[PDB]
Amino acid sequence: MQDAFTKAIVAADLRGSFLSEQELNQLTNLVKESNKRLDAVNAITGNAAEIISDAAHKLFAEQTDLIRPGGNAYPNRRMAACLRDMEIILRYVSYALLAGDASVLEDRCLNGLKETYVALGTPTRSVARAVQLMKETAIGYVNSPSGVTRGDCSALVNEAATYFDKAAASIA
Amino acid sequence: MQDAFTKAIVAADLRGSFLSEQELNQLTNLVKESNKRLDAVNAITGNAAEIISDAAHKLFAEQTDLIRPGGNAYPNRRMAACLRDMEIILRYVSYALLAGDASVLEDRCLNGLKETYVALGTPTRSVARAVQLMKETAIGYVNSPSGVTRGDCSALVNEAATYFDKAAASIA
Amino acid sequence: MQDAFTKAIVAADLRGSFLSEQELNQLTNLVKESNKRLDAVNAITGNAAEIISDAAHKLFAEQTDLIRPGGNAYPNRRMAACLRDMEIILRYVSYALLAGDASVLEDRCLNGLKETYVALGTPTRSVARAVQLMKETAIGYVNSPSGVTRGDCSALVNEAATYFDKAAASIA
Amino acid sequence: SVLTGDNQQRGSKLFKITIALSPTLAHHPWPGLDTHEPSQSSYSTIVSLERLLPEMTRIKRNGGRILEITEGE
Amino acid sequence: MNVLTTSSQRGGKLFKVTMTLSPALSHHPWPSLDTYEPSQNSYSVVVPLDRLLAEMTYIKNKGGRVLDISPADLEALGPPDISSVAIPLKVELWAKADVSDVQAAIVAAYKQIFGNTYVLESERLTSAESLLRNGSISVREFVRLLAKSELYKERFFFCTSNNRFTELNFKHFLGRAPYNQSEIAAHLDRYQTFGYDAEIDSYIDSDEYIQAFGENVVPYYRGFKSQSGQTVESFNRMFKLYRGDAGSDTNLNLQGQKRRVDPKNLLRSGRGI
Amino acid sequence: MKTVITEVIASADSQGRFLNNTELQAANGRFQRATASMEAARALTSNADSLVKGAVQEVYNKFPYLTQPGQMGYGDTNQAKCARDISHYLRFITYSLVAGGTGPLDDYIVAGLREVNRTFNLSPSWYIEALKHIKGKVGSQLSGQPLTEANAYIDYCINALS
Amino acid sequence: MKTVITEVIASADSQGRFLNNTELQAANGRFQRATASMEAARALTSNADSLVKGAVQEVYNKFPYLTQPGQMGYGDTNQAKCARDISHYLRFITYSLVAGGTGPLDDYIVAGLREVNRTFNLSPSWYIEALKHIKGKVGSQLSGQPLTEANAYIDYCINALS
Amino acid sequence: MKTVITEVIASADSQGRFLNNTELQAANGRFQRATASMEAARALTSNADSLVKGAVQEVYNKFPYLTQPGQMGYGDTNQAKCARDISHYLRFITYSLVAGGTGPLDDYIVAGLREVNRTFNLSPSWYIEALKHIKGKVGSQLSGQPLTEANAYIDYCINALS
Amino acid sequence: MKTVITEVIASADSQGRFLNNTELQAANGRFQRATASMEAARALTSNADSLVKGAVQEVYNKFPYLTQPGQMGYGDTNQAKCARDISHYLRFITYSLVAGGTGPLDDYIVAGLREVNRTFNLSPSWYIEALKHIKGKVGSQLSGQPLTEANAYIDYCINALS
Ligand SMILES: *[C@H](C)[C@H]1/C(=C/c2[nH]c(/C=C3N=C(/C=C4\NC(=O)C(CC)=C4C)C(C)=C\3CCC(=O)O)c(CCC(=O)O)c2C)NC(=O)[C@@H]1C
Ligand SMILES: *[C@H](C)[C@H]1/C(=C/c2[nH]c(/C=C3N=C(/C=C4\NC(=O)C(CC)=C4C)C(C)=C\3CCC(=O)O)c(CCC(=O)O)c2C)NC(=O)[C@@H]1C
Ligand SMILES: *[C@H](C)[C@H]1/C(=C/c2[nH]c(/C=C3N=C(/C=C4\NC(=O)C(CC)=C4C)C(C)=C\3CCC(=O)O)c(CCC(=O)O)c2C)NC(=O)[C@@H]1C
Ligand SMILES: *[C@H](C)[C@H]1/C(=C/c2[nH]c(/C=C3N=C(/C=C4\NC(=O)C(CC)=C4C)C(C)=C\3CCC(=O)O)c(CCC(=O)O)c2C)NC(=O)[C@@H]1C
Ligand SMILES: *[C@H](C)[C@H]1/C(=C/c2[nH]c(/C=C3N=C(/C=C4\NC(=O)C(CC)=C4C)C(C)=C\3CCC(=O)O)c(CCC(=O)O)c2C)NC(=O)[C@@H]1C
Ligand SMILES: *[C@H](C)[C@H]1/C(=C/c2[nH]c(/C=C3N=C(/C=C4\NC(=O)C(CC)=C4C)C(C)=C\3CCC(=O)O)c(CCC(=O)O)c2C)NC(=O)[C@@H]1C
Ligand SMILES: *[C@H](C)[C@H]1/C(=C/c2[nH]c(/C=C3N=C(/C=C4\NC(=O)C(CC)=C4C)C(C)=C\3CCC(=O)O)c(CCC(=O)O)c2C)NC(=O)[C@@H]1C
Ligand SMILES: *[C@H](C)[C@H]1/C(=C/c2[nH]c(/C=C3N=C(/C=C4\NC(=O)C(CC)=C4C)C(C)=C\3CCC(=O)O)c(CCC(=O)O)c2C)NC(=O)[C@@H]1C
Ligand SMILES: *[C@H](C)[C@H]1/C(=C/c2[nH]c(/C=C3N=C(/C=C4\NC(=O)C(CC)=C4C)C(C)=C\3CCC(=O)O)c(CCC(=O)O)c2C)NC(=O)[C@@H]1C
Ligand SMILES: *[C@H](C)[C@H]1/C(=C/c2[nH]c(/C=C3N=C(/C=C4\NC(=O)C(CC)=C4C)C(C)=C\3CCC(=O)O)c(CCC(=O)O)c2C)NC(=O)[C@@H]1C
Ligand SMILES: *[C@H](C)[C@H]1/C(=C/c2[nH]c(/C=C3N=C(/C=C4\NC(=O)C(CC)=C4C)C(C)=C\3CCC(=O)O)c(CCC(=O)O)c2C)NC(=O)[C@@H]1C
Ligand SMILES: *[C@H](C)[C@H]1/C(=C/c2[nH]c(/C=C3N=C(/C=C4\NC(=O)C(CC)=C4C)C(C)=C\3CCC(=O)O)c(CCC(=O)O)c2C)NC(=O)[C@@H]1C
Repeated sequence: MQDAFTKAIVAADLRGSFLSEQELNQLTNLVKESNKRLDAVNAITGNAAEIISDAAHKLFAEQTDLIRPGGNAYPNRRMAACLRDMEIILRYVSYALLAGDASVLEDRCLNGLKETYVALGTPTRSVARAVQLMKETAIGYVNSPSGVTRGDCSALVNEAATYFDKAAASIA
Repeated sequence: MQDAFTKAIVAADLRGSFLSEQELNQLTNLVKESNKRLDAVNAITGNAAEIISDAAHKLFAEQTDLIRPGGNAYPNRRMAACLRDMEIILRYVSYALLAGDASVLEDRCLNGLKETYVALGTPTRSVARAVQLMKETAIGYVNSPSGVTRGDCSALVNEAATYFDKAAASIA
Repeated sequence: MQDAFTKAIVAADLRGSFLSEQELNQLTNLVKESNKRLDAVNAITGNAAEIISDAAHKLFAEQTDLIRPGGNAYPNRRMAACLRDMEIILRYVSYALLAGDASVLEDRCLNGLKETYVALGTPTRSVARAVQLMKETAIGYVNSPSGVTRGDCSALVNEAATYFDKAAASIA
Repeated sequence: SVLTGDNQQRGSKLFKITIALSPTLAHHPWPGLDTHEPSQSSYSTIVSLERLLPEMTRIKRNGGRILEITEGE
Repeated sequence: MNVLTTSSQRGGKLFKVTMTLSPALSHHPWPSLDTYEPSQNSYSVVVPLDRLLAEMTYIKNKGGRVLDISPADLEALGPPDISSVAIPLKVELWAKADVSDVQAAIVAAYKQIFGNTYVLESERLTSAESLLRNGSISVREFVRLLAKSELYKERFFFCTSNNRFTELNFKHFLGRAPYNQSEIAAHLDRYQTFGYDAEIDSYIDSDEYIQAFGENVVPYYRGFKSQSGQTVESFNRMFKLYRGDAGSDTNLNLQGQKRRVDPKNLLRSGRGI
Repeated sequence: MKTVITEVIASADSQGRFLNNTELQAANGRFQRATASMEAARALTSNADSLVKGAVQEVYNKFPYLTQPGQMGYGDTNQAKCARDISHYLRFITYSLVAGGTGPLDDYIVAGLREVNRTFNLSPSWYIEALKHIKGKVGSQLSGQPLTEANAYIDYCINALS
Repeated sequence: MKTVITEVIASADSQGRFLNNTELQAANGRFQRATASMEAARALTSNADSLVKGAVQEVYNKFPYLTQPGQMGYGDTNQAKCARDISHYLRFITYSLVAGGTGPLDDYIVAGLREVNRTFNLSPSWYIEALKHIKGKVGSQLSGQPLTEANAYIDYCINALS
Repeated sequence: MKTVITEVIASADSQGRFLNNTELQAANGRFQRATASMEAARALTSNADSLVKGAVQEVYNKFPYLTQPGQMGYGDTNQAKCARDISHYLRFITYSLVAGGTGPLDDYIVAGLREVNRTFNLSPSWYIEALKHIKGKVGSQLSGQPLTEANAYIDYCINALS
Repeated sequence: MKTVITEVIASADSQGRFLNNTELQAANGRFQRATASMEAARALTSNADSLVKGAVQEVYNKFPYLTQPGQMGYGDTNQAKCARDISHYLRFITYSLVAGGTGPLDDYIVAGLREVNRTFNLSPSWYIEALKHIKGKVGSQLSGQPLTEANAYIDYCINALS
């Protein structure tokens, strides 16, 4: 697939050139943040189950019809699917976060997701909603850990957001 | 069409709710930057011709073959098209920048663009390149103007970038 | 599949008739040429490697950009493909030549080729060129062999050409 | 409309027709009952003999009637 | 069909191949002659770049033949937004129009009449522009001059077949897409006897024109919004005829002039005559 | 369709290799033989009709009861069909000789033979006799290799039928 | 493209599992290494040219006959090519250092190496010398881990070539 | 068993290639981390017992009714089991730290977790509390990376259980 | 081993069918040709040695530097080998002629050719010259079909080598 490093390379290749010193300095600094980056990911993975559980509860409190007969999250079978899906999306987001690149998430999951959902009759709107619900909860953890060295994670936090949002958008 | 304001509305509508106070504060802030926002746009429009002219020169210095018989920018007719296209993309980007939203750019301009380029045999890679070349030159002006009250435009500058990049990506 | 003989049969079948005496005489004479036909094929197969090698050299001397970073024949991996493809086309052409019929060539080989090339972004023009380059070299051998009984091969030579050309056209 | 030159590129004998205009013939792109323009109650268009029959028939079925026909030249 | 991932887990551009299946390629596990299943006469698989060569050869070596290949990125893309064509916009040329207003109608007329196709300065028609703006020509008459111009014949009519030129006309002169083969057939016949000029006239002359955008309104997209006497399929056709903004009708592209609306789709909406 | 030429191409193609000497040798074989094959075809084509009459006839002698009313051999329609059929077999045999492979036979006649015959209650036996009778007649008009060829193909059907 | 980071993602994805401690450990390894890797790249990038000249040259010393007329080393075009190629190899090696995996090398250089070389009659040997000569020079400008890294990648090609 | 070292070998092996720089980088990561990991294990191993008591206990506070007669928490046998189990979980967690991968956890604890629990009507919830309570205690005896590691693994189970 | 006869059997066998006329035609081809093939073999077999000397020699003329010390062509062992090898090529081309297929050539020589040559740094080029030189000589002792056959096979190797 692709990631921050690989990407820059590829660009450089088409110009036919060695990497610009400027460009190295992007990567150099990217490295420095690694440790932060990692912990961010770790936080998501660690709390995964919860993140979802939470988001779901909220999703269903809001859109009560999904769980009513005739809705899309009914019956059990469907409900299960819906949970599974949420998780997946999450997993991909995390992946991206580590890579430092949207690519993996979009190619593996998002590209074609909308249309699938459409054909099935799944309401894309609601899906998107769920993704956001997840986003907020997730950030919650990323941003409020214990026993990690205190410092500023904002930069990472925002990038995280973006990933979630690409998701939300393409699905929606 | 769509823009920052309208967008937030729409979201709010589907929830079925009045706008959240938090959400207003996004827009409230957005307003405050207006003046900056505007000047940014003004800078692009003012320099338009040049931006392109410049980018082109560089594009052709790099990929000599485009202008050689058998290349894609040859003969005149084609060259003309290629210039025209660059401009268009620019035009849209500007629009977006004012709106505070990618949409206009995506819907009018990017949508279908890749496929067109493919069918024609136009090398998408090069197109993307051109877009970037443009980006850099453009920022150049946005960021270094004359007679304007000095302050920080970064926020706007980055958003500008993103627009250019969405372009680059979807074309590529 | 099909070939000269089989073909004539099929035609006859739809009329519902035994083969016309006239029609036999087409095949009767076709047989007589066999020996010539064969040697033609033999010449191609014998020189295969070379034919290609040659054509390639010329192709790349002309279209320098193919082998430049950003071009279609770069990097190695791609180059390899491009060589492989040329060969294949050749292989088929030969097959046809023996069969005494385009079909095999059209159905196994040419069918879908253009579209592939398109999807990949491979420049169909150049492909076609290569095919011709091959053609000329190939004829070269067919027409100038060693140890063969001297006589007129034109008839075969032209048919050979046609095959190459169908190729060139459908790809292009 | 006075013809500045022969309008039609394809060439035959050309006739100037003046028509009373229904709202249907030239409805404005407006909400509510469409209104033909005030300024031109009577549109006047030059027409080749070949297209003269169609034009008239189409004018006829639409309310508007031919005020007067005059050879363009 | 929809593809769900653009790229394979191992890096690799997935391509979507479509083939006409053959009994050899897939067969039911029954006794008796081998049949493929009817609903998959046109089968579609998504293959990585690496397996593509071998997959295609196997298909061809059996009775299969490849209807088309297409990159999965292009496929598995949104159907075109209809935002700009849902409400067209609409341009009126008033009598006593300003210099600017005439300009804006001219541009709009080129855009609609020529498809997103670009018109160069040398291509543009001074003479017919000159007639508008001193009066003498209607918007409807200008439109008839464009569809008589060589520029128009070169693009839409001289490269493609009449069957495509027809729908291509239906789009330019009426927002609608064609509805029923009857329409395509009638135009083909009219063209044979009357010739190209009559055919063009018959759109502008027809009642849909004038009833909509009658005179002095540049034609705008009617399709994409429900019209009288318009089969539903027609609405889906419109999505084939109209791909996006910054999608065009181009003779310039590889195999430039093909038919967006497969002839079997027309026959669905109404077969007879 | 299976002929010598098609096969070697196929085999070459499968392995993904150029036609080398191996295959050409084979091809050559097909062409050399053709002269005999072709001759045989000219002979069958000419006497077609007469062969057909004789055959149809034979069948009836062999299976008298067929001509009785309420049977298959009875009433002209059926006789017409019976004629037609045998003629078709002959046409394919001539086609095969010329094509230089069983191909034509396989695809027209053989594939689906059984089920057709089952559903319409055509007894293979009949056809066979037809063929045999033919073979016997052909065994006069032809000689040497030409003959041999004719036989091969005629038989090939016998075997397929049985 | 194979880098440490891409791989663990890939592996995680295949199983359908979140990135757990296992993978992060691996990642940590990469990025820690990077500091050395990055250094090496800066060093090669700077001296590029000089390394290239020296290499090309070397090859000729090693294989005098190449420069004779009617050979491959002869006439400027070829020399230009020869330069180009060696520069390309170096560029991929620099890329790989930065990417932290063989990925870049594999996809550009290695895949299809053989057949290219066969069809154009490029003798691997040559390239190799180029590399070796390089390795020797690099063995001065660098030291410690930075060096070690540079070697690894340079070698990786030697092995692929041979 | 999945550890960093085993995986890179596996990946190398699948592609059919020697361990190149890519994999070693990864390995390196595992080894440098170990020092922290190892420390954590020594700490858990020592306080084992105390952690266990505390946990078991907790569970009962959290779910009083379990200790009532006719329930599962009731009667020593069950309490013994409950102890055993938590102790087993702890041992696997220590094992993982040392091995430097989830491997040990996956194979002993996780695989088949669900069905076991279903058939004997063990409520995941319980275990979870145990773990959480543990995590809290561990959050005193440890600090910095050692801590971080301990958490990761403990959690990994929480997630598997839930 | 691929000969005409083996192939048709193979094809027949795969489909699960008796050898019918189609295949025999092919076989016939092989046998008719043999007379020429056989002749060619007798001619090569006899002049073997002389051809070999001439070839080996040629190579050295073509690539003088080989005979210099520190090269491959240098020192008798290598020369002996070089001779041997070409003799192996010579004996196997003869085998093919007789067998009536490339078979013998393929598995004995062509298979694994590349990798052998790579690992021992034998340059295909050399062999090729050897062959070419041979081809030229053979182009005197033979004539007509016999010649043609000899060529086919000789070339087949050239192509495989290149
Ligand atoms: C949950 C938030 C919402 C919801 C989800 C939902 N999805 C399905 C069905 C499917 N879900 C997917 C999605 C994926 N499969 C994948 O492999 C991937 C990664 C590329 C995704 C994200 C698919 C394609 C299916 C079909 C396959 C399957 O069923 O396993 C359903 C069930 C509907 C049905 O008829 O199948 C549901 C309910 N819909 C909602 O109601 C929520 C708002
Ligand atoms: C950011 C979301 C929150 C945060 C992160 C943070 N982390 C560090 C420092 C380190 N983090 C790690 C973690 C890892 N390194 C690895 O190799 C792995 C996988 C095995 C992880 C999970 C490490 C080792 C460090 C170095 C020092 C340490 O003892 O942690 C910082 C400090 C800055 C830095 O990059 O060193 C920060 C800020 N802490 C917060 O408060 C954020 C909310
Ligand atoms: C940002 C890219 C660069 C920059 C811009 C900048 N502008 C202002 C302030 C103003 N600029 C305008 C400009 C307009 N307002 C309008 O209504 C229009 C269109 C009719 C324009 C072109 C105005 C009116 C203002 C306010 C008055 C003033 O100039 O003081 C600022 C100051 C921030 C602020 O307005 O609060 C800045 C920073 N200057 C830079 O340093 C950037 C390179
Ligand atoms: C060489 C003259 C030109 C060239 C060729 C080229 N082809 C590919 C890739 C492919 N080419 C094919 C070809 C075929 N598909 C078929 O069905 C047949 C006939 C049966 C052929 C010959 C295919 C399938 C591929 C895709 C899969 C593959 O691995 O080859 C490339 C590489 C494309 C890429 O981006 O990887 C190239 C370069 N292109 C040129 O530059 C030459 C002008
Ligand atoms: C045509 C491009 C050149 C040419 C051909 C030519 N060939 C012959 C005759 C023969 N060539 C062959 C070759 C084969 N027959 C086989 O069975 C096989 C496969 C193993 C081969 C390769 C044979 C056997 C003959 C017959 C005997 C002979 O060689 O003379 C002729 C003679 C005319 C004829 O039709 O017999 C000719 C003209 N000669 C040229 O001048 C062209 C350059
Ligand atoms: C017979 C009454 C008429 C007729 C039929 C006919 N069909 C074919 C070929 C096919 N027919 C089918 C049908 C099906 N396939 C299925 O699996 C099903 C049930 C699920 C059906 C009903 C198919 C798919 C084929 C094509 C492939 C195959 O062999 O299965 C033919 C032959 C067509 C050909 O040229 O190969 C015929 C003749 N046609 C007639 O003549 C009758 C009027
Ligand atoms: C006559 C030799 C055979 C024959 C012809 C036939 N065609 C139709 C109907 C149509 N033919 C076309 C085809 C075209 N589209 C184009 O653009 C062009 C010009 C390049 C052509 C030739 C079309 C569109 C139609 C539809 C109706 C029409 O008349 O235009 C029919 C009528 C049958 C029907 O409409 O279903 C016929 C008979 N078919 C035969 O039977 C003859 C062997
Ligand atoms: C220039 C950077 C590159 C390039 C471009 C190029 N484009 C065309 C042809 C077309 N380009 C477009 C573009 C658009 N249509 C739209 O409406 C929009 C947004 C609204 C865009 C950007 C279209 C419609 C066409 C087709 C019509 C036409 O005649 O232009 C060409 C010519 C293609 C041809 O073969 O004639 C070219 C060259 N190609 C390059 O060489 C550059 C890398
Ligand atoms: C002749 C020895 C006996 C005989 C035969 C007979 N045949 C039929 C009907 C059919 N025979 C065939 C045979 C073929 N049709 C083909 O397409 C081919 C391949 C070229 C063959 C060999 C078929 C298919 C039929 C079925 C329907 C048809 O109309 O042909 C009949 C009629 C039986 C019926 O119920 O239709 C008969 C009687 N007739 C005689 O006199 C002999 C006893
Ligand atoms: C230098 C030691 C010797 C030399 C080399 C030389 N190379 C070629 C031709 C090619 N070399 C390559 C190599 C690459 N091209 C790539 O894209 C890559 C991967 C990034 C590599 C490694 C290729 C592909 C070619 C083929 C055509 C081309 O020029 O690209 C030649 C020309 C030989 C010919 O006949 O084609 C030569 C001479 N030059 C010297 O002087 C040394 C002996
Ligand atoms: C403690 C929180 C609660 C409790 C536990 C309890 N467990 C069982 C029975 C089993 N517990 C396990 C657990 C494991 N054994 C293993 O080998 C592993 C993997 C290393 C685990 C996690 C198993 C497998 C059993 C079933 C077989 C057995 O008897 O060991 C029981 C008894 C249930 C029964 O039906 O007999 C109980 C009660 N007791 C408490 O006080 C808490 C409620
Ligand atoms: C002659 C052009 C050059 C030359 C030859 C030479 N060969 C070797 C080593 C080997 N030769 C072969 C070749 C074959 N052995 C086989 O089994 C077959 C197939 C039947 C062939 C074609 C083999 C396999 C070897 C490698 C192992 C061995 O010792 O047999 C050498 C020695 C090289 C070395 O030891 O590394 C040489 C020199 N000698 C010359 O003078 C020419 C340059």
